[PDB]
This record gives sequence, C-alpha cells and structure tokens, in this order.
Amino acid sequence: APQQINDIVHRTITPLIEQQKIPGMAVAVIYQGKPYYFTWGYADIAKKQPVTQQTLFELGSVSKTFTGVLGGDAIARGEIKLSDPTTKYWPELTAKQWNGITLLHLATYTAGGLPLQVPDEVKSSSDLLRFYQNWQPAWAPGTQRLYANSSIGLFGALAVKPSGLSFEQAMQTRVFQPLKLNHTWINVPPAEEKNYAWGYREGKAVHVSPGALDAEAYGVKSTIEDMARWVQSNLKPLDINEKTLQQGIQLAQSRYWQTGDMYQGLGWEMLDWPVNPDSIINGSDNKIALAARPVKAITPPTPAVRASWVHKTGATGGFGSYVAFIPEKELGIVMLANKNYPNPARVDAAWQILNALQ
Amino acid sequence: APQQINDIVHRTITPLIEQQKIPGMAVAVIYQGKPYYFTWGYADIAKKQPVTQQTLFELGSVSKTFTGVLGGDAIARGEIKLSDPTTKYWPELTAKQWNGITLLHLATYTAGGLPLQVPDEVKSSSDLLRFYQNWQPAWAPGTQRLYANSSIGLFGALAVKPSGLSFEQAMQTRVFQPLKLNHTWINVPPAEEKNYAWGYREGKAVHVSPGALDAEAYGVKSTIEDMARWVQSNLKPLDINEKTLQQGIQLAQSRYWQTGDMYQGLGWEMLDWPVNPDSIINGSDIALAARPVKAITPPTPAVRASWVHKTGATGGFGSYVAFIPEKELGIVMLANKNYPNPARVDAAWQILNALQ
Ligand SMILES: *C(=O)[C@@H](NC=O)[C@@H]1N=C(C(=O)O)/C(=C/OC(C)=O)CS1
Ligand SMILES: *C(=O)[C@@H](NC=O)[C@@H]1N=C(C(=O)O)/C(=C/OC(C)=O)CS1
Repeated sequence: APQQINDIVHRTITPLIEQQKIPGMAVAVIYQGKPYYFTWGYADIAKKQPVTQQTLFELGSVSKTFTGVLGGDAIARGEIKLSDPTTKYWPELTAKQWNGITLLHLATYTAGGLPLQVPDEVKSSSDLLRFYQNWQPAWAPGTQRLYANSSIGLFGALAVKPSGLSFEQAMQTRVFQPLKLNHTWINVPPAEEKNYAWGYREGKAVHVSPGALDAEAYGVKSTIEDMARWVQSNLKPLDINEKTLQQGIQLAQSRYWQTGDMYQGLGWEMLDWPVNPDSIINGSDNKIALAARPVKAITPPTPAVRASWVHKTGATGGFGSYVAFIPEKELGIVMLANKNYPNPARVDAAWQILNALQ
Repeated sequence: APQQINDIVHRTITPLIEQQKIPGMAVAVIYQGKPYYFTWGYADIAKKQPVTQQTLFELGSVSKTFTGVLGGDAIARGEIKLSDPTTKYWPELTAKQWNGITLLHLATYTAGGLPLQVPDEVKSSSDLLRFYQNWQPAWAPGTQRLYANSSIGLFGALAVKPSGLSFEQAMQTRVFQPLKLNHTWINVPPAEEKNYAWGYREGKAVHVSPGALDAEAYGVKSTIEDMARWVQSNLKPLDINEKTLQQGIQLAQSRYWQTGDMYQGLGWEMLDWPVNPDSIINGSDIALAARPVKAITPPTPAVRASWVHKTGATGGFGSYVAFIPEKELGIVMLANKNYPNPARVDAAWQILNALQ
C-alpha cells in the first residue's frame, strides 16, 4: 500500500482495536479504485486462527445494501415497481391498513412504523402473515422513517416473487455471481465453515440465530476481499457488464426521502460530501439511528449523487461492520470485526481515514 | 432493404401519401437495430427538388423529445433536480401561484393549466416574465395534464441555466454532437438551406415563424438519417458513451404520470406494449384535452416493453416517431404537410406490428 494509506490505517484502526477490545478485524481501503487490505488478530480465539483475506464475517444490517441492490435489479428487469402496492405481490395481505403501503415504503422504512424486529416468536410463513395482517401503523404511509428489519425484510421477500426464485437463489445468481463475490453467503456451506469467524459477545463465541426474514435484513456473511469488490461495484456501477445490475446499483443510491442531512436509498443511506463528521458520527448512535424522524418525499427521486458519503452500519450479537464510500473520489472503506462495538467509533475511524485520503 | 420491409412500407405509405395529398415524405424503419430509408415526392414543388435522405424537415413538437433528453442530461450532471421549485432557477417569478410548481410539473404539463401556446405578443424575456407572473392556474400542481408549449418550453429554458450555455449551445454540445446528429438544427445555417424543404399549408410554401421558447418546444429541423440515429439512441441508450447523456435518455423515458393508458415521460410519451392500436390511434387526435393524472410515485424507470412515441406539427409539416425498446424496432415519418395525427399513428402501427 502507499505509505500514506498504511500510516493513517495503522494510526486509526490499530488503536481502535485496543480501545474496543476487538478480537479480530479486517479492513479494506479502496483508493483511486484499487483495494488495500489490513488484518489484525483472530477469527477464532481458542484455535488461534488468524483473520485472513478469506475470513467470513457476519455483515449484520450491511446486508440491507445487498437487498436494496437486488430490489433495484428486479425494478430494472421490469419485474417490480416501487409504486406498486405491497398486496400486488402478497395477495393474501388483505387487511385494510395495507391500503396505500407500497414497495417504496417497505424498502425505505416509511410504511408508518413497522417494528424494528420481526418478533422472535414468528417462525412459520403462517406466523409471518398473521404478524403483518395484525400490525397497526403508528403513522400514515410516507410520513415517518423508522428503521426496521420487518420493513426492508418484507421488501426483499416480495421483490423476488415475480422471478419465482427463492431470495437466496436470486441474490446468488443476480448479485453475488455477476460481481464474483465467490466467498459471500446467506447460508455458509460446509466448505467455508473453517473460514467462518466466530463472533464474540460477553467473551462467548456466537453466530447469528435463524430468524424470520433474516436473509433479507441481516443475514449475509462475507470476506474483506468480496466486500472490497462490493464497494468497488457500488463506487463505479458503469463498470458492471450486466445491464440490470448496473441499473439496480444506481437505483439503490437514488435519494427517495430526506430527513435532516441524510437521504434514504434502497439499503444505502447518503449525505452530501463534504459531510459534517459530527453528523454521521452522532447520527449513527442508536438513540438517533433507530428513532422515528419525519421525511420529505423527493419527488421524483434524485439520481445517485456522485459527491456523496454513502454508507451503512451493521451488527449482529457477535459482529460489527461498517462500509462507507464517496463515488466522486473513487474512495471507500470496509471495516469488519468479530465484536459488536459502538457505531460512532466505527464512523469516526472511517471518517478519519477517508478524510485523510481524499 | 429486405423485400418484406420494402413491401410493408410501400403498401402502407403509398396510399397515405395519395389520400392525404402529401407533397414529400421520408420514412426510416429501424429493424433489429439497422436503418432502412424511403423517400417520396418533393421537398420544393416550385424548384422540382425531390425529397432525399439529406432533406431537412421541421420536426415541430417532436422537438420536445430533444428538450426532455437535454433536461434528463442536466439532471444526470447534477445541475438541476426535477423536484427543484421553478423559482430556484427564476427567482423573479415571485407571484404566489408559483409556490409548489416544480421543474417536474413544467416538463410534464402538470403545473396546473399553463397554456398551449405562448402568446404571439410575448417577445422579450421581460414579456415572458410578465406572462408567467400574470398566469392564473386553473388547478393545483400535479393534478391535471394539459399539453402545453409554454410548460415544457419554460422547463427547457430553465434546465440549461446552471450550465451557463444558451439552450441552443447546450443542445448542440450535449446532445446533437455526441450523437453525431450533424444535420440537425435549431437554426438552419445558410450552407444547409439548399436541403431545407418547404412546408405546404393550403398549397402555399411556408416555414415555421420565430416565437418565444420556439427552440425548446417546436423548433428543431432534421434529416431522416439523423432522426433514425435519434431513434437508435433512444432504443439503446446503453450504447452511448457519454455517461450523463445515456442517463438523460433513460430519465426521459421514465413514467412520471398516468392518464388512461398513457404515461408521460420528459418529451416522450409511452404506453405498454403490446398496445391496443385504437388507444394510440384515437389517442393522437381536440384543441385542448385536460385530463386528470395519477402520480407514479416514484417514477417507473424506462420500461423496455413500451410503445414510446411523439407526434409533431408545424403549419407546413407533420412528423411522427415511435419505437419499441424490447423489439429493437422503430419508425420515423417526416412529411411537408401537417395531415391528421391518427393517419400517422395508424401507418406506423401497421408497419411496426408487421415487423415483429
Ligand atoms: C442491523 O445491524 C440491525 N440489527 C440486526 O441484527 C440494526 N442495527 C442495530 C444496531 O446498530 O445495533 C440494532 C440494534 O437494535 C437495538 C439496540 O435494539 C438493531 S437494527
Ligand atoms: C407541436 O407539434 C405543437 N405545435 C407546435 O407548433 C403541438 N402540436 C399538436 C399537434 O400535434 O397537432 C398539439 C395538439 O394539441 C393537443 C391537444 O395536444 C398541441 S400544439
């Protein structure tokens, strides 16, 4: 790596790991379009297995960026429209509160207060229909953004209905394969288990538990190499050969709603660059990031803005992830750890690094 | 051309020219991506000059397709947003009816009843300001569509302000040049007058008159070759090398509003394909039809299975362009008489339906 990349990464990430007591960490910096990789510590503390370029980490809510782009691709294929009623694709969802809730509201957490989590007790398809049929909204559609796994989770499940493919099969064949993400999985197969990091929570080794709509909201596992490729793809979508995927990545960075200084994409969130770092740093703390906020519709949505900070945080019980990039600067960063440590500390580190390099 | 293309075109266009008494016509069929050209009759009856592939015709309102694409390319550049208020780009528009009227409303005829024509007495840009300030909407913004040159014409004018270029210069540098439309003009240069057809209105030779926002709403002249290249560009925007233009073409074919079976783009109008030919044939015809619109929220990106089209007339010319992206199929009809729109649509549908 150029010395200026090594110096700012070492000075920022290495101390963060000490401060947060992170067992293992991989970071990619994309600089003038090319990836540079850094690794620390252990994937599995008991085995003393080092983090490598092949180590798979739980991306947690970073998965929503794959879901947003898979939906973007289905729109480009003309299979779905974000203006369509949710009930077009789930004809069994007939209760009256759903009138007026569209795929756009599910994808952007604006349906009117669908809950942060799908309840743990929901296990079957039948449980899931009953939970949505029984949900009562806190606000009208398209008035309030409330971050919610049960919102974008349902979007992803419905987006793939026209294709007839399972969500996993659509994600593999339409997104992971065309981008050569060859070590990225919704369900880690036996061959990859030896590379699958353990997460650490209260010192115990953990992996995420099965949950309804887990694949669509928080279920992707990936390596630092494949996430570097994912950043590159989202930095420069016109390089992607497959027309509908190139389109889908562009649609996932369109600005659909504005709250404060952020804009909501499909999975991705965006702010103009240069950003106020205190804004993304404080905004990432869960007391703000999970609060309801009033949205202004952006009518029609602004196409992807090059001069943006585009980012997403993600956590599972044992893992904490962050991805951020600025298309205009051909610059990005991926940070994967096998401990769930506070968001502001991720955003602050990533900001220090990217701001040094632009 | 392949004998089947030849035969469908000639058995359609021959009787059209006879029945409508058209003095000169040029047609291009785009079939599997490649252009095939046909020409008939006279560009200049008095001078006995035939229509050729280099004859310029007035496109009339087909010019709005170039204005919608130039707008789409300005949005792709980040210079404007369709969600911007009009007053952002013309802050002298202080009259209170302008609050809430966006560039999207201007581009799609939904501002609330701006009129079809800018009145003839509007010359200067101060007369133009006074016209817009004094205009009284019939409706709230985004509730009814009323086709209007004064609506998309102002959109064209404002969309280029951040660029710092004249509308003509932006159109030249950002659309005509990149697409090698080198015989397409807002103002026909002296060197190209020998190729400018006359239009014919009641047997008299006529050309379009200057008027305010003419360039933006109805003032482009072009050849059948350059119009075939325009149709190719709109059929396959992914082949275009300039990234903002490729995107601008896509934005112009997004579906912003629905009324009946038709969707409004930026300049272009679209229907799902296959189309009921009655929907487009009668649909193309009335001096004012005000139609309620449903917003497409958010707009649908350009749908490949569409019949995408635009009609156009000036006092002496009648033009039509239609294409179907998923079949790589298109047609351009240019004539130097303004004959009824249903006759245009009917011919076009009878040709393209036969070729797919
Ligand atoms: C995605 O990461 C998702 N959690 C998935 O398991 C979101 N991120 C959170 C976080 O940043 O920590 C969430 C914490 O939720 C709480 C504190 O209840 C949940 S939503
Ligand atoms: C463009 O062609 C424009 N005339 C410009 O000089 C419009 N042309 C019409 C037409 O195609 O005949 C118009 C019909 O008006 C309606 C009701 O759409 C509008 S003026």
